[PDB]
Amino acid sequence: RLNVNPTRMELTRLKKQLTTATRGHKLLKDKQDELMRQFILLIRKNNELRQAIEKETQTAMKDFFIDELLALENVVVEKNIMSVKVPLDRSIDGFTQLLPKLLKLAEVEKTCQLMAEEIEKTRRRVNALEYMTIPQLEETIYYIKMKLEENERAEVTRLIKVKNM
Amino acid sequence: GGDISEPVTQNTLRVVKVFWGLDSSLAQKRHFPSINWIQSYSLYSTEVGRYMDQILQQDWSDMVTEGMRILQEEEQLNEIVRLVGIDSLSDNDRLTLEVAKSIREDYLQQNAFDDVDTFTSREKQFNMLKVILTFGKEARKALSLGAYFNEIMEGTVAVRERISRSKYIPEEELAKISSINEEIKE
Amino acid sequence: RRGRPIKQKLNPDVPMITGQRVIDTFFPVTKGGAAAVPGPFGAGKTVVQHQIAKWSDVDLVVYVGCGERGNEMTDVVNEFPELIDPNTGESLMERTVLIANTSNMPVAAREASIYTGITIAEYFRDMGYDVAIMADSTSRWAEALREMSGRLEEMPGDEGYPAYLGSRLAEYYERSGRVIALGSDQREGSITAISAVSPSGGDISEPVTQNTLRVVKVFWGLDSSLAQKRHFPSINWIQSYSLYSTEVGRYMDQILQQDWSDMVTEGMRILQEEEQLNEIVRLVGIDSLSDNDRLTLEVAKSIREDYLQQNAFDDVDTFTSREKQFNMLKVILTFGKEARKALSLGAYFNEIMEGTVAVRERISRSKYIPEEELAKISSINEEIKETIQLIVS
Amino acid sequence: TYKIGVVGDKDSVSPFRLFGFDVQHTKTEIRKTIDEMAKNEYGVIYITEQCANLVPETIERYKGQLTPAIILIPSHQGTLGIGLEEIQNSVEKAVGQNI
Amino acid sequence: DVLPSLSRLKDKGTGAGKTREDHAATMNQLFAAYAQGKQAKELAVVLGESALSDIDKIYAKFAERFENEYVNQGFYTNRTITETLDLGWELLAMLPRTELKRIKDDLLDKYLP
Amino acid sequence: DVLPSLSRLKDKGTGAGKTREDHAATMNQLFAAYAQGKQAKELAVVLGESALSDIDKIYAKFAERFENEYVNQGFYTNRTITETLDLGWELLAMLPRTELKRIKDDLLDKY
Amino acid sequence: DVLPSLSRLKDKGTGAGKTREDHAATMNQLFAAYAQGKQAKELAVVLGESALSDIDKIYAKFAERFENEYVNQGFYTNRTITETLDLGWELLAMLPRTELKRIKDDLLDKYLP
Ligand SMILES: Nc1ncnc2c1ncn2[C@@H]1O[C@H](COP(=O)(O)OP(=O)(O)O)[C@@H](O)[C@H]1O
Ligand code: ALF
Ligand SMILES: [Mg+2]
Repeated sequence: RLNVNPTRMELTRLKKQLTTATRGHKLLKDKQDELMRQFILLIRKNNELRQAIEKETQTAMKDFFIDELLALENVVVEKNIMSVKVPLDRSIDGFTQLLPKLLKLAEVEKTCQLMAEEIEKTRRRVNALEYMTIPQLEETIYYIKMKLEENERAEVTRLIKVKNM
Repeated sequence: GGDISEPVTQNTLRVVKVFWGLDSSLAQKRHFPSINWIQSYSLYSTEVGRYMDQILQQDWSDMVTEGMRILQEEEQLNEIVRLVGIDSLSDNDRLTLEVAKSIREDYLQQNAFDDVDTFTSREKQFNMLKVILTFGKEARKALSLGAYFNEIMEGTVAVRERISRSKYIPEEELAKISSINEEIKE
Repeated sequence: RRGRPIKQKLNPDVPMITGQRVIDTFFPVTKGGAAAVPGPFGAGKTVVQHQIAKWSDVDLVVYVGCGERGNEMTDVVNEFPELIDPNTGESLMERTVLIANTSNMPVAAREASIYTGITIAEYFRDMGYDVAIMADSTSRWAEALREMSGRLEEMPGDEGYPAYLGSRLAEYYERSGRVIALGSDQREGSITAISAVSPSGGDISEPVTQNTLRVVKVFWGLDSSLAQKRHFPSINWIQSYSLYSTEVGRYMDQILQQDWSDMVTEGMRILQEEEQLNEIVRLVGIDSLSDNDRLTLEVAKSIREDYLQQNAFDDVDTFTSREKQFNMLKVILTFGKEARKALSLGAYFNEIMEGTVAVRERISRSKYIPEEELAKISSINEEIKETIQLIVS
Repeated sequence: TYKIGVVGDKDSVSPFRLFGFDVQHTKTEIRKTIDEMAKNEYGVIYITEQCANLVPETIERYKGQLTPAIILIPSHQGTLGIGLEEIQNSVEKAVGQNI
Repeated sequence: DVLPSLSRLKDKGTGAGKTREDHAATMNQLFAAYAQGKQAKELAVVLGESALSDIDKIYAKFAERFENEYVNQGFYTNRTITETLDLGWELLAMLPRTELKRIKDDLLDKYLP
Repeated sequence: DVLPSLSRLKDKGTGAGKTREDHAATMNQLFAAYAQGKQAKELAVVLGESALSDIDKIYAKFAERFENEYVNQGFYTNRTITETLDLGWELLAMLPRTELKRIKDDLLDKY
Repeated sequence: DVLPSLSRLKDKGTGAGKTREDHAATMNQLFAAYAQGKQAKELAVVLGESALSDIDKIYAKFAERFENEYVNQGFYTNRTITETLDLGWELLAMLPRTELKRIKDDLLDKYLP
C-alpha cells in the first residue's frame, strides 16, 4: 500500500481517487477493446497484402554490359485515426509496377505497427491500474478504516476510566 | 504528523479568517514557502481584490481568480492524470499544465535567504503575474491557430527563462518584467 | 524471574547449523543469537521449530509450549523418542527438556512456562553447553499479560497490551547470548532464542512483533501466500533478514575457503531482481523480457524450487549439510555463469533452455542426493560446460 | 519530402537506384548506416530478409518511431517467414487469437 | 453543488400555480445533463478530445457554462423564478432535442428557443 | 533519505568563507532534480521505460547515479567538502543548462 | 475451494486400512493439477487462449471437470472413500503419465484406467 497518514480526511480523498481510478480503468480497457477492433480488420488486410506482394516481389526478383547501363531518372502525410497518428526490360517493367505496390505496402505495414504500439501502451496502462493502483488503494482503505475505529474504540475506553476518577 | 483534524487547528479555523496551511510534500521538494494553494484559503481575498483593483487600476481580483483557477484546474488534471497518465493529454490541456508549472516555480516558489526573493513589491507582483497570465492567455490563441503543442514551447524557451528570473529584477529595473509581455506576443 | 548470573557476554559469531537451506545460507542464526519467526496461522512457525529442535548442533533444546495446541505437544513426546541420532544412538528426547502449557490450560500459567524454560536454559548454559530455547508461542504469553493487565485495572498501551510489554520482552531476550559462565574455569556457554510470534491476521505491525524485532537480530518472516503454494519452509526471502549474515559471511568464507559470501550475495541479487522483474511481467509480459533478463528469472526460479523449498517430512531434504549446500549453490550459480557467457557470444534464450533440458532436471533433484554421494552435485558443474559447448557450436 | 533507402544484396536491389533511392550494400555496419539515414529523416527504409536477421535489435528499436518505416523485402532467393513472423507475432501478442 | 444537494419537499413547491409547469421537467433535465457533461469533460482528460463526439463536445460545453453562468450568479444577484427557468432553457438549447429526453415534446415545443 | 531530511542551522554555516561560495545554489538545485528523478523512476517501474518522457528519462538516470555514487559512499569514507561539492556539480552537468533554474548565471558560468 | 483449505492431520487418516493405499499419492497429484489448471485458466482470460501451450489448455480443461464433477457432487449425495478415489483416478487419465510426476510408476500401473 502507498504510504499515508491515517486520517478521516485522507480516507475520503483516497475514496474519491479509487472511484475515478475504477472508472478510468473501465475507459482505458474500452480503448483496448476498441483498438482490437480496428486493428483486427487492418491486420487481416495487411496479412493478405503482405503475403501476395511478398511472393509476387520475389518472383519479380526471381526473373531478374549490365553494369554500364545502370549508371545514368530521379523522382508521407500525417493522418490521425483515433488516438494514433498514421502515415500516408520486362523485369524493369515489373520493377516499376512493384514500386507503387511497395509504397502502399510501406504506408500500411507501418500503420499496423503504430496500432500495436499504442495497443501496448494502453494495455500496460490498464494492467497497472488493475494490478497496482486500484489494489494499493483497496488495501489502503482497509487499513485506514481499521485504525480509526479501534482508535475511537480505545479512546472512549479511557474516557470511561477517567470518569471513574 | 501534519494532521489538521486535531482540535487545536479545528478550533482555530473556526475563529480565524486566513489559513496558511503548510504542506510537507512541497517542503521536501524544496518548494518554499510550502503553502498548499488548494488547501489554504483567505476570507479577505474578496475585499483585498477590490482594493488592489483600485490602487493600480487593474482588474486584479479577476486575474488572481484566473491564477487560482489554473492551479485548481491542474489539481483536477493531476488527480485524473496521476494514474491514467498524460500521454493522451489534449494539446490544449497540456498548455494549462505548463501554465501551472510556471505559476508554481516562478511565482509561488521563493526563497527568503536570497535578498531579492524575500520582498516582492505591489508593482513587481503585478508585472510577474502579467507575464505569466498574458502568456497563458495569448499562447492559448497560439494553440488555437492550428499549432501543435511541442512547437510553441520549443520556440519560447528564451522568453520562458526571463519569466523564471522575473523575481530577481530589482525594484528600480521593473521595466524588465513588463517588457516580457510584448516578446511573448511576438 | 531473575536471570542466572554470568561473568560477561560474548559476541555470537558462530553460525548455527540448522540443516535448513533457506536459513543457513541467507538468514543464518548464530549460536547465542535471537531469532523471531512471526507468521499467520498455518504458515509454518511450529514446523520450523520442530526441525530446529531436531537438526541443530546444540547440546540441549528447551521447547516451551506456551499457549499452543495440545495435539502439538503430544506429537512431541511420541516422535522425539524415535528420532535416534545414528552416531550416538541416544534419542532426541534424551537431549531435550520441554515445558508445555497449552491454550485451554490456565492463562496465567503461560507467563510461568516462559520463565521456567529460559531458567532451565540458563542452568545448562553455565555448564559450558550450547542450549537452544524454543518459545511456541510468545504471542500467548503477551495475551496473558494483557489479560492480567485488564484484571489489575492498569492503563493499556498499544492495542490493550500493558505498557511494560517492551521491557518484559527485552528482559527475556537479553537473558540469552554466548556468555562466559561463572566459576574459575572461564567456560563458554550460550543460549539461542528461537521464539515464534502469532500476530492477528499476519499483521506484523502489532505490538509484540515490533518489540521483538527491536531486541533481536534475526527475523524469519513467514508468508501466507508461500504456505498456500506449498512453498516450505514459508520464509519470505525479500522481507526476512539476518544481521549476522555479514559476520557469518566472514566465518563461512574461511572454513569453505571459497567466496561463499559473494555467492550468497549473488544468489540474493538474482532473487531481488526477480521481484523487480515480476512487476514488469504482470504489467508488460514475460515475452517482452530480454534474453538476459528472462535468463535471470529462470535462474532465480532454480533458486526457489530447488534450494529454498524444503519438505519437513521427506528424509532426503529435511537435512542439508554445510558441504552439501555449497555444492548445490555452486551448480545453480554455474548455470547462469555459463549461460550469460553464451548469450553474449550470440546464443538465443530458448536455444539454451531447450538444449539444456536434461541438465536442468539434475539440479532440481540435487536436494535428494545423500551426503555420501556429494560428488554427483559437483560433477554437474563440469557436465554443464560440456553440454554448453556443443550448444554454442 | 523524405528520401527512401534500400538495403540488400547488389543483385536483388540494384534497380531501385534508377528511381533515386539510396541503395546500399555484417550486423554492426548495417546498424550504423541504418541509424545514420534514419537520423537524416528518411521516409521508408527497405531491407532484405537476409540482412535484417543480422540486426533484429536495430529493427526492434527503430520500428517504434513513426517517421521512419522499415519494411522487409524479398531477395533473389526468397524469404522464410520474416513478414509473417513480424505480423503473426504482433497479432498473437496484441489480439489473443491467430486469424 | 447541486449533485450532493437534495430537497425532500421540492415536489410540492414547483409546478403549475406554484412556479411554472416546466419547473419539474427542466430540473430533471438539467440535472442529468450536468452529470453527463461532467463525465464527458473527464473523458476528454482520460481518452483525449478525439474520443469526444459531436454530442459529447456539447455536453462538455454545457457543464462548463452551467458552472460559470447558471450557478455562478453572484452573492448580490436576485434572480426571479422566471429568469431562472429561462436561463436553464438557454443552457439546454445547446444540446439537440434528441439529448433532451426527460422533457415531453408538449412543453419542449413551448419554451425551447 | 535526503528528501524528507532537513537541517535548519545550515544557511548561516555555508557560503564563502565557511565552505564554498556556491554550496547553497548547488544544494537547492540537487534536491529539486532528485525529487523529480525519483518521481520519474517510480513512473518507469509502473508505466514503462519508453513511456517516460525523454527529458524525464535523463532525470531517471540522474537519480540513479545520485543514489549509488553520491549517497552510497560506505561507512569508512571521509570525503572532503571540496570533493563533495565538486561531485554534486558532476551530477548536475547531466541535465541541460536550461533546466538548472535555481542556480544563477554567475554560479552556472563559474562551475 | 481446495486451494486455501488444508487438513493438518490428514496423514493419520491416509494410508492402508485408514484409506486406500493410493490416497496419499492421488491427493497430491490432484492438488498440483488443479493449481496449475486454475493458473492456466487465469492465463486464458488475461492474455487470451493463444498465449497458452497445448499442455496448458489440457490442465485448464481438467480444472473445469474437477470443479464440476469431482467437487460438485450435491448436498444430498453421499460418496464413499472408494467412489471418491475412483472418481479421482478417472480424472487423472486426462493428464499424460509423464505429467503425473508425483505418483510413482507402481501406483500408476495399478489404478490408472
Ligand atoms: N518446512 C515445512 N515443510 C513441509 N510442510 C510444512 C513446513 N512448514 C509448514 N508446513 C505445513 O504447514 C502446516 C502448518 O505448519 P505449522 O508450523 O503448524 O503452522 P504454524 O505457523 O501455525 O505453526 C503443517 O501441517 C505442514 O503441513
Ligand atoms: F497453527 Al498456528 F500459529 F496458526 F501454530
Ligand atoms: Mg504452530
